[PDB]
Amino acid sequence: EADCGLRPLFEKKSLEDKTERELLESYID
Amino acid sequence: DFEEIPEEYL
Amino acid sequence: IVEGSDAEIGMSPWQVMLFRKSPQELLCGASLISDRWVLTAAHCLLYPPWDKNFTENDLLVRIGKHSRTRYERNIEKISMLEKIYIHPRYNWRENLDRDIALMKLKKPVAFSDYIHPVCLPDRETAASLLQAGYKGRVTGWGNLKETGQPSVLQVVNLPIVERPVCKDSTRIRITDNMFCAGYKPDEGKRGDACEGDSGGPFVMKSPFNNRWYQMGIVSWGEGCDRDGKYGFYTHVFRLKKWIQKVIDQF
Ligand SMILES: N=C(N)NCCC[C@@H](NS(=O)(=O)Cc1ccccc1)C(=O)N1CCC[C@H]1C(=O)NCc1cc(Cl)ccc1CO
Ligand SMILES: *[C@@H]1O[C@H](CO)[C@@H](O)[C@H](O)[C@H]1NC(C)=O
Ligand code: NA
Ligand code: NA
Repeated sequence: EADCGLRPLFEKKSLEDKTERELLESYID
Repeated sequence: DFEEIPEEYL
Repeated sequence: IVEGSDAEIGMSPWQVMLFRKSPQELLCGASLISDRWVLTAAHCLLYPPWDKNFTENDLLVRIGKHSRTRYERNIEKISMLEKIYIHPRYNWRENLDRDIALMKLKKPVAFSDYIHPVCLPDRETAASLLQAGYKGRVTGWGNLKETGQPSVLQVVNLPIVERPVCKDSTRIRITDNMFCAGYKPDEGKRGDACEGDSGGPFVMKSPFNNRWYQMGIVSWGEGCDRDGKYGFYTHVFRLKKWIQKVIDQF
């Protein structure tokens, strides 16, 4: 769906979960 | 260990 | 999930519980990919070495859950299965190659704060993100240790491992339809999936469009969280043509 992968309680409100930054930091390219 | 679920879901 | 933590509310709104009707128990994890389709591991439904061969009527799908055992009134939604589709070349005999299955629900599930589908990767997102060292996230209600059980959904972030290291960790023949993830003994941190987490999602958050993609399905390990072993995940993108064929046809 066009809205897939965007969480109502996180991305849709521009709130981050407590560990998603760990994922981003590993994406070194 | 699981709480009963409503009967409608059989 | 071993060495993980409690999920936040709404953290994994695509997480599905496969629930056996009789006896009432956790069968597996799974994920929501649209309002009518759920993705899981084939071995959750069919594994003859363990006398496992479930039919549609044996099972329920519970969506929107957080607590493992509670009936989460006004939050979770329970769906019946219309049809199961197992990959025709699923190799249960040898190594769980192509460990993937789809389930079509009888009726569409209503999305909510707690229920929302995950994206499936295209070739480009897969190429960019499926790299050694890059971390994904695994969720489930399976065992907290190999040899107990969680009150609520568990989450662990784990790095993708270089293919030679995956291969050298096991006597099983690894295929291109699998990848492995987990920390090495020297890395200190740990974590793994375990019994009951099967069929659940390995997800990554794209840094290009800030959406969550399901890259893997919890497939197999050798024990849980053992030093020098890794968890193996079905490579979702590699099997996407089959996924699309099933959804387009049915
Ligand atoms: N040299 C070999 N023969 N290697 C292949 C063994 C595969 C087997 N491993 S197991 O028997 O250890 C599963 C298990 C683990 C703990 C307790 C009971 C069973 C296994 O994982 N499974 C058998 C069919 C179901 C599957 C399974 O249990 N998957 C769950 C799982 C997934 C992941 Cl990613 C990590 C750890 C586990 C789970 O490992
Ligand atoms: C599993 O179940 C179906 C029907 O019960 C059957 O056709 C099949 O042969 C069984 N065993 C398999 C698929 O290995
Ligand atoms: Na090997
Ligand atoms: Na390990």
